[PDB]
Amino acid sequence: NVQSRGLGVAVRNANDGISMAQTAEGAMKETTNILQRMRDLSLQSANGSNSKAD
Amino acid sequence: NVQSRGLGVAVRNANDGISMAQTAEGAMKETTNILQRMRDLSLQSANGSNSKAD
Repeated sequence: NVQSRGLGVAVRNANDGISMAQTAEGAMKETTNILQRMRDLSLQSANGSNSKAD
Repeated sequence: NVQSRGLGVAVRNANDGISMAQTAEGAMKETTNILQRMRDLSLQSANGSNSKAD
């Protein structure tokens, strides 16, 4: 009975861990997409055609 | 006759001993009922998921 109840809260605890992991993974994509945008536009700026104002 | 009456109060005697045995047992099941509740929520609070306020 102790083990059965302990497992009942154990799956709850791992559900909390899986929820925290995916919520950090949600902010993971927002960061990765922003980083990709900087890299893409850095190549755009690296071209010598545009002037300093651009 | 002495033995017969002595046994008669002896059945009453051991029945009283039985009665206090079950009264203690009645508080026994409730005592372990709280202890199981303590242990289960201690498992719940052992995660890093909850903060200090929880």
